[PDB]
Amino acid sequence: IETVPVKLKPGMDGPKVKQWPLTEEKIKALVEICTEMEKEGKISKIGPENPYNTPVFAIKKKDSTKWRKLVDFRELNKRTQDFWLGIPHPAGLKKKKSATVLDVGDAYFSVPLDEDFRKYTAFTIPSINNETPGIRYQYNVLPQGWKGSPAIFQSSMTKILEPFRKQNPDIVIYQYMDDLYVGSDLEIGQHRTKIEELRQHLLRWGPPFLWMGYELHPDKWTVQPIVLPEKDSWTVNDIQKLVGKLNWASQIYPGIKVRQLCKLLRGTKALTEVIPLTEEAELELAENREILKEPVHGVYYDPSKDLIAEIQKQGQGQWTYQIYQEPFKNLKTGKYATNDVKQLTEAVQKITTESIVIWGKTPKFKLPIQKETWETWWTEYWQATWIPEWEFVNTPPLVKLWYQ
Amino acid sequence: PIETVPVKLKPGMDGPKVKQWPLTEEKIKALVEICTEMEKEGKISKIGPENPYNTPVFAIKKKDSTKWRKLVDFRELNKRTQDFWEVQLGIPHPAGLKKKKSATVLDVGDAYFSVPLDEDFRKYTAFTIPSINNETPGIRYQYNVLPQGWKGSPAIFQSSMTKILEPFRKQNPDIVIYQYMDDLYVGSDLEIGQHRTKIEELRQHLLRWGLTTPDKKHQKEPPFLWMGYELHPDKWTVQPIVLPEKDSWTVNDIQKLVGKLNWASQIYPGIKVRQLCKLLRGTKALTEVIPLTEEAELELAENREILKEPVHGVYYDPSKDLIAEIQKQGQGQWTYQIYQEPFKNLKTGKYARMRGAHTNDVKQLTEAVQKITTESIVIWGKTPKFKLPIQKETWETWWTEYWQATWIPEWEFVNTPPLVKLWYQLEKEPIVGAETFYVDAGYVTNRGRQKVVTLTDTTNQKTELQAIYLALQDSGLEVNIVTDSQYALGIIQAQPDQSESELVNQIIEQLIKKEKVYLAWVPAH
Ligand SMILES: CC(C)=CCOc1cc(NC(=S)c2ccoc2C)ccc1Cl
Repeated sequence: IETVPVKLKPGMDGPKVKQWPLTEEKIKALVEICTEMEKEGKISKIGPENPYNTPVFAIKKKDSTKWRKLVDFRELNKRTQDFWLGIPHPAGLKKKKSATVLDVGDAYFSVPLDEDFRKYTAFTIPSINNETPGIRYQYNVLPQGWKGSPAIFQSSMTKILEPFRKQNPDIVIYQYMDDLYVGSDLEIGQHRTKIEELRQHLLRWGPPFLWMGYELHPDKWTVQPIVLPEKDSWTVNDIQKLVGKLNWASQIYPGIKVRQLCKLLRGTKALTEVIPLTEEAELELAENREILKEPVHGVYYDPSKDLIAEIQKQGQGQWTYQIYQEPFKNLKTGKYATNDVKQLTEAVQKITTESIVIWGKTPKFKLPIQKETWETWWTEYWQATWIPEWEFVNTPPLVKLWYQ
Repeated sequence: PIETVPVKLKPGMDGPKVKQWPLTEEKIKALVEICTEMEKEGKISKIGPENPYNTPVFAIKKKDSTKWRKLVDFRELNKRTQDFWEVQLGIPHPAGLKKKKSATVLDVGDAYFSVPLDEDFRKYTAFTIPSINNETPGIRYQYNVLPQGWKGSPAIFQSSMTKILEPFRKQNPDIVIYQYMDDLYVGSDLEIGQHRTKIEELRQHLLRWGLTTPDKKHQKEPPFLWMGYELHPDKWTVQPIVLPEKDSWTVNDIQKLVGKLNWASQIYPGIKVRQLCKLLRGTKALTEVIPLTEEAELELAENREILKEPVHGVYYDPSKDLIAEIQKQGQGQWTYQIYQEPFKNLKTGKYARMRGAHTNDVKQLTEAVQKITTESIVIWGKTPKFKLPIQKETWETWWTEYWQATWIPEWEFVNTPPLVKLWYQLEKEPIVGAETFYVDAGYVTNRGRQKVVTLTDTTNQKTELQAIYLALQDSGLEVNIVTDSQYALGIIQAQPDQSESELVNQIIEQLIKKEKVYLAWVPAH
């Protein structure tokens, strides 16, 4: 065929990312996988004259006994030239009742990759205990997970989807990297069939389900407003916890007043000493309570800014997240309810999927876990075909107190 | 022969153009002899004045012979040569290997010199042999093979060796080869002769591509001293470790010792360097002599005995499970040993890493578990079953309430004191009929009591902890403490049991003593 010349952002060089240690199981998997991709020429072994490197992982397919090879092309995509016709984000997707995700990465393996770019796709299969060189490869076809691949296949893609799109324009179809987000409002039963049909309508040209194969439901997604304790009697402690949370939240909703509540806190009373609430204080709480019933006004999403996400471990298998771009200016806030890591990763993928669906981009996460732990286990529970960017942090015991 | 690896200089750079230093008529003669032999062997080729490049060359006589050796300085070319994929930067840790009936190391003579160089790159490898008599000008050459001393030689060689070795490896899965620079290590479970036989097939296969190696007569035999180890076909150990009997020790001596002592830890259980390390405090020069403390000589002496008796780690049996066992060797000190057969140690080790100024044993033991896990995946590609001196109840209680996410593989509680526990827990709700202290350096209570102590040399954060300390100090067996310091709060809410700060340890002390403690935060002004 004809390969479309791709270039790195000006002046930039290729990635030389370290490969994180893999378990024999995952290593055995990747070997099996790559050996066949080689026979079929999707990949080729490389020489020492290639200094670049990208991390590969093996993850499980949900409801499939097969392994998926996952290449962390995050640094590569970052150094890859932007693309200059786009298929913008259908705001209509978030509203749809049901949405299913399909892995269409196999499509890319039918398009050749510009011979001069191939070197940058180098990745390595590590060897246990370094007893062997480590199998080195590079791509010849468009690789799954590279930002270029969807772009370069856009044409060939719109083509195969014009018929279903007009023969079924009640369905919204969004593509993001290796994923295809199919949305509708049909009955969950109708949905599954219209879906299956697109599967073969795709098989016709040359898609196992994603996110448990399972369903999604963007209509039922809502913000987790800041809440206050609604209790019988109010003790001194209760009130301090109250004022503290209030004060904190005042920075967002400046309409919150604490004056009357802070007045019940005069004197050095016994923390357990119950305090009946005055009339003024009673109205004050109520007003504050009204103000919090909804997300602060004025917060709009800026396509030119990063989408940030923070997660908090609440306990009992419960987490709290917030997606914003500017401090205190949340675009969204949510909740999520095995082991700590498994949960967290399911949550991350969940929040990412939402970001994609709502804005069409992945968030930059802040996780409450040590790097080595994450690096160690994330691939054991991961199922997405994309990888959000992430960093690690030390959650301040107060912020957690202020959520959920 | 071997497929050439295409090479290029770094973008926007030209080949080396550096003058040949002046040489002795003696050294010129030497080089010419050496270079002619090389040309006769095809390693290099005379070139025309068409080539503007040049890399210096000089003559050296290595330690033992009145014969001459040739050296070419490629510093410049190397600064100009493209980067390559890293040569094996990772190496096999002995405990990772599987034992073999026979092991054999094959030194690969004239490694690089047996591998062609990218035609298009040879031109940059140009050097010159000055002429003895002036009006009669010098010999120009370029390399045809991997130049010893060149940037890509190691990588390109490793690379080639692998392709060469592949076939053989396939026709001989019953054989294991570890490439390492110029040596080639080969193990098998073949009977002695059977093994010594294949060793000879190999050599042939290598010789097939010109690569030469030492004969059975002249080969190096196990144990293999490699990277500070002593490798036997069935067991391993760190090479020999002898401790000095000096009566006068300098910071430097002590540093070397602790360092060697550190090394040993991966195999000699119970080595301790805490007391030695202490000797380095306040030191002013590498040559400063520090006198040993009663406690430091005990340690040295104790270690000396440990090292006297050799120990040997066994190899990895991929058919059996991995068990990791961890013990608290002291505050901040943890020891572990990974074995498959009871006490049949593959490896052992310590852990002192204190992550954060404050911590508790549950947090640290957990981190220990992570370090071990990371280590294992690197060596055996799987995680070991853990034998831990902590009860799930304890673990779960801490886990469940800590803000950070954490996860420990499959572990089994082991009643091997000391057992790790939480020396205390903050009440989840304010305590009734327990006095309430409002601290800000001083406190005020619901019962009228107060103390406004004024500290000196104290930091802003350190003053906060003091108040709390005061409150704790003076209060009864149950206290309610109210602070506005989000710092102190986090510290204590983390429930440390050990700290670098004395102050913090004093409080912890108070905390362990109390019956119930409820700590709460409130906004300042
Ligand atoms: C790292 C190194 C010097 C290895 C050679 O020494 C030995 C290695 C093994 N066992 C293995 S699995 C083996 C044999 C060749 O290469 C490997 C990786 C056993 C005993 C010794 Cl003495």
